[PDB]
Amino acid sequence: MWFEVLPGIAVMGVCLFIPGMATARIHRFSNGGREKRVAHYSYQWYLMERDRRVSGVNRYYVSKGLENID
Amino acid sequence: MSLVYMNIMMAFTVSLTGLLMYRSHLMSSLLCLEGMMLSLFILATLMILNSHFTLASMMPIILLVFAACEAALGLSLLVMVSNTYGTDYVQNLNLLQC
Amino acid sequence: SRGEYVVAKLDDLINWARRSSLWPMTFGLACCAVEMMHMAAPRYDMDRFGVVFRASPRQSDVMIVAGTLTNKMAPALRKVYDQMPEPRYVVSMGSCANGGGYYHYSYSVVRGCDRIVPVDIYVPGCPPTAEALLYGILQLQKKIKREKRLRIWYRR
Amino acid sequence: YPTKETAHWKPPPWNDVDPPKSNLTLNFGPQHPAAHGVLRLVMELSG
Amino acid sequence: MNLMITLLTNFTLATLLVTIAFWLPQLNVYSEKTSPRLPFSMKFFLVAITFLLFDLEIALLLPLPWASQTTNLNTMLTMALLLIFLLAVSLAYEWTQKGLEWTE
Amino acid sequence: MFMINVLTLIIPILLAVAFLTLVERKVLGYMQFRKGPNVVGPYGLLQPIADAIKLFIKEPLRPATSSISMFILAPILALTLALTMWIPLPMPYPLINMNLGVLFMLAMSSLAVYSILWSGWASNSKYALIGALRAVAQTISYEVTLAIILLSVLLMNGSFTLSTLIITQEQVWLIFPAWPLAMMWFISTLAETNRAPFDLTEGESELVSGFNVEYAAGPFALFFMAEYANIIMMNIFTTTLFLGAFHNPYMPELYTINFTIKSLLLSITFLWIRASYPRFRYDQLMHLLWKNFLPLTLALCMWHVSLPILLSSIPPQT
Amino acid sequence: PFFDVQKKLGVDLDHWMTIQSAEQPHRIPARCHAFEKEWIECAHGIGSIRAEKECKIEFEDFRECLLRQKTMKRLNAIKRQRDKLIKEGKYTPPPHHSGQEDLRP
Amino acid sequence: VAAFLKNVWAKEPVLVASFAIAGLAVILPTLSPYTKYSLMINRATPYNYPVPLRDDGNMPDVPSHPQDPQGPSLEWLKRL
Amino acid sequence: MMTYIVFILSIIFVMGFVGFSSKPSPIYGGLGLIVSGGVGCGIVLNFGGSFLGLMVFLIYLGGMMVVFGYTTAMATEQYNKVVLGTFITGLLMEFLMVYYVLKDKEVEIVFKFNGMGDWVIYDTGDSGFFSEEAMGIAALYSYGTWLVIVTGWSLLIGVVVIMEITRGN
Ligand SMILES: CCCCCCCCCCCCCCCCCC(=O)OC[C@H](COP(=O)([O-])OCC[N+](C)(C)C)OC(=O)CCCCCCCCCCCCCCCCC
Ligand SMILES: CCCCCCCCCCCCCCCCCC(=O)OC[C@H](COP(=O)(O)OCCN)OC(=O)CCCCCCCCCCCCCCCCC
Ligand SMILES: CCCCCCCCCCCCCCCCCC(=O)OC[C@H](COP(=O)(O)OCCN)OC(=O)CCCCCCCCCCCCCCCCC
Ligand SMILES: CCCCCCCCCCCCCCCCCC(=O)OC[C@H](COP(=O)(O)OCCN)OC(=O)CCCCCCCCCCCCCCCCC
Ligand SMILES: CCCCCCCCCCCCCCCCCC(=O)OC[C@H](COP(=O)(O)OCCN)OC(=O)CCCCCCCCCCCCCCCCC
Ligand SMILES: CCCCCCCCCCC1=C(C)C(=O)C(OC)=C(OC)C1=O
Ligand code: SF4
Repeated sequence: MWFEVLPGIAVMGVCLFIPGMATARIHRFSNGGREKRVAHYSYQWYLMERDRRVSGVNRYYVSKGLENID
Repeated sequence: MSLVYMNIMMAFTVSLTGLLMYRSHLMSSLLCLEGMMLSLFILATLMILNSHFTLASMMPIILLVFAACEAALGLSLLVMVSNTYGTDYVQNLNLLQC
Repeated sequence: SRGEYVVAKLDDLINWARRSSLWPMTFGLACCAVEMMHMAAPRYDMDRFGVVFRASPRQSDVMIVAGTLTNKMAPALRKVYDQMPEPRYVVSMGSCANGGGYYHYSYSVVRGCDRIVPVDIYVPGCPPTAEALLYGILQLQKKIKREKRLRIWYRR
Repeated sequence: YPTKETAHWKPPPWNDVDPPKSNLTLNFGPQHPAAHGVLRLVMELSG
Repeated sequence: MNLMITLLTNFTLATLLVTIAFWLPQLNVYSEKTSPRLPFSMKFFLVAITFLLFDLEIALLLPLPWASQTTNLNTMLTMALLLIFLLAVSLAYEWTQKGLEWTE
Repeated sequence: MFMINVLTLIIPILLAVAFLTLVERKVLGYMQFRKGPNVVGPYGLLQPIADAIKLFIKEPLRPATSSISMFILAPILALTLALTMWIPLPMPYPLINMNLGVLFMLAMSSLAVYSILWSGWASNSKYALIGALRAVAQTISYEVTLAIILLSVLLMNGSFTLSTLIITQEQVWLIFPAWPLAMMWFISTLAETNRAPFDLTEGESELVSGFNVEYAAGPFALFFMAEYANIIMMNIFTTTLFLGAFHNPYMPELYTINFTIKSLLLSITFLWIRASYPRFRYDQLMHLLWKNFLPLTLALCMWHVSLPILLSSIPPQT
Repeated sequence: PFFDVQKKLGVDLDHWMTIQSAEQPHRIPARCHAFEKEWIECAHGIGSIRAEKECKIEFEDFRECLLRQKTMKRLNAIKRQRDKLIKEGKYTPPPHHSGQEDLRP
Repeated sequence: VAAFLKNVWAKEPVLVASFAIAGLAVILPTLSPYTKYSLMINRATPYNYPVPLRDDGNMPDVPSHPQDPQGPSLEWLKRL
Repeated sequence: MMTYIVFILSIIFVMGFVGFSSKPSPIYGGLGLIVSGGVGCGIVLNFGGSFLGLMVFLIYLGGMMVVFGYTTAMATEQYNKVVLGTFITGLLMEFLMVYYVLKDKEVEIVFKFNGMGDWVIYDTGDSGFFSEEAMGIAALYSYGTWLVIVTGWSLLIGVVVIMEITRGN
């Protein structure tokens, strides 16, 4: 009956689920297990480039805490 | 001065000499006029963003709005000419020689 | 050998795709239009076979000639047939499209549409029932299923 | 002053109005030929 | 950069789909088929010009979600309501002088 | 690694467009008291595949074109714009996180009428060009209310950023403060994609869709799949815009499941509108825009300008 | 026919977009704010004739701030001489001009 | 005026809702008690840097530390 | 190469202007102006004019060139030496200018021009939590009061003027 449309809706739903889940997992893989840094404003980019310069490995997502100071 | 300003001014002069040398169509003339406007838009925008001159960021928008209303006026003139003569040819606009 | 196997499976693929996605153009000329419209009605439902109802005539696969072809609409019939992209098939529905029918001896009726277009399936009736037309559509699908376009291409 | 170049020039009309110097015909048919399919209509459209 | 990579990828996939959809049905050799100004409407041009002028008025309206953040809010609200009112007055003059007729 | 993310955007777009044809034919089947396809696959699941393979080996129709270049560029532009409308969509994370994703989508959708215009130029028939100009005038008409409704809603968002629009709707769906904007938005996006009851090209009220007319047209599958990419995209954009879901930043899959279910319901609502109403006449949807939607859209635009000021609810820029 | 209605009525119709050194939204400075302020405060009140020949240094500094012609010409000279010395092999680039020194902050 | 209003609400209710929503949008911010707070919140949002003052000796209202009592306060915004 | 991205987009911009300004047909001239508007938008976007570039796409290409192609479709008919000759003329003039300003890092047609990449002239600071371009455009409503008045009056008058001159009476 009407539940015969549910396989097509389910396949289309999996096909819509793949892009968002994909970009979330790729953003967590490319950024040290965390969210991708959002730099809409030039202050955010400034702090992000400062992180890239203080991390020592040319990667903004390598966070340096109090273990880096004396 | 900067290298991109040469190309944007040369784009203005290319669309100028296109606009100053008609072939047949009045529509191509209006296309050259709005290409002149486009090059003026880009040139003003590159100056104002380069200078960090904050208040003139609204200047290219006012340029775009006024010259697109001007373009609408020109298209309506072309439409009245085309409803008179059947085409948009500039050689049909020769009644005022006498 | 290997190439015969490959062109056989590719024939199977393209024949499956072409028979399972038939898009009909219907010349609903006369009473057989009513019975094709019943073949698209919810009981028989051509659309569950992949056979969409009210397909575009520009991109249709089968021309269902459903009604009396007169002498005055024979060139329009041939013009719509000539505007069809290949592979095009023609199902002749009903007695007047098959052989003139009840108007066989008329001064104004083409005695069967096969004087005008090549016909693949002849569906008999006045009208044939919507079930009989769906039988003819499935026989057309079986006719497409045993086509050998790439096998004959390979053996030439 | 008449010349060879300005020889064909006539003066403009007195009211400065020049003479002007049609409507579409459509051969129409029903979109999907399921219901009717056998209709021919020669329209005269004015837009 | 990633935007340019994405635009190039979308353009490439689109061009690949178009090239396939034109050249893949040319594989099967088919039977070579051998058998065998537009009228102007003023209303069609007028709806396009009315679009263009209201689109310029929209181009004026687009910096409003940034304009609400100002410290001159009374002037800002006055000019915002004034631009939307002039768009409405352009629509009213387009209405009452038979401009929106037969494409209403 | 980024190209993997681009491809896992754009290939499931094409697969979802493929199975939207199945979902359309099934749901329109059961609403019409019949079934949709169930023979070609189990429950019809091979119908998009069979239909695509059929369309890709079908002959180019009969005729030749007036302009080869625009006949090529109109499906290229249609598919390119239909794929680039998805890259700022925050689901929960956009592929291209930009500050102006709303204005990007509005501009790229404004560019989509050139495919219709160039396919009207590229056909040889002077009647197909008239039908294309009617379609262009329809789409540019409803882009006006798209722009103004979108601006009025973004006055509660604070920016053109699409990802901020998840943060804006954390306490309530944005359909609650803006349901008249939401319903005129939904009907205007319906009239954007040439979707019934606004589909005048694919139906009657048309001077050229009239059975045994001329006009060499493009390969139908490309414009068709561009159109269904636009349908799913505008429903996802309406879902983000008015029915924004819960987002846990540690579990993005909850937001992805929730916006996916809402976008499926909204696309089925498109399917359920096209199987419920007759078509507008052309001047009737011009009436519906210019005399009905645009006055309410300007009035609600004045309302949504002046309303955060009088309620002290001006959203932040950042 | 410069009918100075703005100075007559005291209204400010367009003096705000006129120069870069004016009041800006959120006090954003122009990149040549000081040079333009120096040229304007030099040339104020003395007229165009005295301003072209008595405020020439401030206007030259401001034009060279805007266009940066002397700066780009100087960098062209340095870069061309650097590339000539690299091609002749008589110069090596330092590690801090090659990306090998773990930048400051 | 009551016959005309019911007549235009029977014949053209879209335009009546249009003019009603527009008229409320015009006359309502001058009547609302929270329109003051919009200005107060926009002028309290610190985009720039609070560039400090040289302590000449007589500035009793200016604090010396951010946590000092004197200076502009946002307790009205925390509470509302 | 990649530091010269704004320059390469400006070369594509001038090539597109030589394309449509040589005037093959208003259809192809419209197409050339569309491609030129897109690449000049990319030039604006690569300085940080994101809103102004989206104004190019949304307003210029989105409304106005759509109306140009629309009106062309109502005034031309669907189905040379001078166009292709003037095309290659402008292309050779542009590439000779490119070659001079690249081999010399200097040229003077009307003004003196640098030959390096235009990355050199940028600022080295930030704008904080705003775009300076966005805030300057947002000040149209608080500082551009007279500018809004004359722009809205010109657009209302423009609607009136188009309804007058297309009326025919
Ligand atoms: C986002 C998820 C979905 C959102 C909801 C949408 C789902 C439902 C869809 C249903 C199917 C629709 C298919 C297409 C229909 C198109 C036809 C149509 O509806 O035309 C619209 C019709 C058109 O009118 P008409 O043609 O029916 O009526 C005749 C019109 N005249 C008189 C001009 C000839 O109505 C509208 O335009 C209404 C638009 C939205 C109205 C919003 C109302 C706001 C009310 C505010 C308060 C008012 C009270 C007074 C003021 C008080 C102030 C305090
Ligand atoms: C070297 C070896 C390889 C050589 C080249 C071949 C490559 C692989 C091509 C696909 C497989 C080849 C065979 C295709 C089917 C042949 C068998 C067949 O037709 O079986 C019939 C059966 C249904 O029976 P039917 O006759 O329809 O009966 C009516 C219902 N009682 O039909 C069914 O049960 C369903 C048939 C489904 C067909 C396969 C699935 C579709 C094709 C998928 C791959 C191609 C498309 C990829 C995606 C394109 C874009 C969407
Ligand atoms: C993100 C999710 C996307 C999902 C996309 C796909 C959705 C639908 C999923 C598949 C549903 C079931 C399909 C079953 C098809 C029919 C299979 C079959 O057995 O067909 C019979 C046919 C002939 O077999 P025969 O040897 O004649 O048998 C006689 C028995 N005495 O045998 C044949 O024709 C040969 C075998 C053909 C098998 C075809 C199977 C389907 C292929 C579809 C292409 C895509 C595959 C998935 C890709 C994405 C996921 C990895
Ligand atoms: C018929 C011809 C072929 C037709 C098919 C193909 C063309 C049509 C479809 C493609 C349209 C391309 C549109 C791309 C630009 C869109 C605007 C844009 O860049 O917005 C994104 C973003 C703005 O957001 P924001 O966060 O403020 O900026 C980043 C700073 N944090 O800004 C950024 O992220 C800036 C990124 C750098 C700048 C990107 C420039 C792109 C390349 C130049 C334009 C290319 C298109 C030219 C042709 C257009 C159509 C004719
Ligand atoms: C003051 C605040 C700011 C106001 C300005 C902002 C307005 C925002 C809305 C924008 C509207 C744009 C279009 C306006 C066009 C007005 C003219 C008009 O439509 O007149 C024609 C109409 C009869 O319609 P007809 O021509 O027949 O349409 C074809 C179908 N029959 O005629 C009518 O139906 C009569 C129209 C006039 C009477 C309407 C009365 C509405 C009253 C609502 C409550 C009061 C609201 C406050 C405003 C004062 C209203 C008097
Ligand atoms: C890449 C995948 C391609 C799938 C192509 C499916 C095309 C749609 C099939 C049915 C159909 C529908 C729903 C349809 O709406 C339509 O327009 C009226 C058709 O054309 C006549 C159709 O044939
Ligand atoms: S075969 Fe008979 S019933 Fe059928 S259309 Fe002809 S006359 Fe009518």
